[PDB]
Amino acid sequence: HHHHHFNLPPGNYKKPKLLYSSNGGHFLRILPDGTVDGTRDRSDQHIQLQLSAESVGEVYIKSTETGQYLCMDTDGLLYGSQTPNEECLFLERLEENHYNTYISKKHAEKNWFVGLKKNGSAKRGPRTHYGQKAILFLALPVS
Repeated sequence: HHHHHFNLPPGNYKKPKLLYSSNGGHFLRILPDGTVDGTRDRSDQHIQLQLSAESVGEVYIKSTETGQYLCMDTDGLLYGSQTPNEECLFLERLEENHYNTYISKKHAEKNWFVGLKKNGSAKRGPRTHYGQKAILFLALPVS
């Protein structure tokens, strides 16, 4: 019993990626202090992310520079943590036949997405929904 479709994006997790927001052109960033935002600075050391699978279509998203995992708490706020738990698994799905989206597995029934606003701020889960621009990502090679 899923609450979501199962169209998966092409590709694999062999190499690190930049998660590029086509909304405002920011890369997803996990800062050393555990806060999460976006930056247009392609040379930023905290935007290189290693994704890895749990079950098919499930991913962890980890900062290569600090070892922090992307997590979403019970208010729907993104944060970084050294310790991955159930709050740090996302359903990776194809969207609009092209982009990646990342839904909180823990809060999947709420349709809470990872998202980045045009101003480079992270969205909060309850302020996201299908059909928004801020939830659409591309996973770009770092090299």
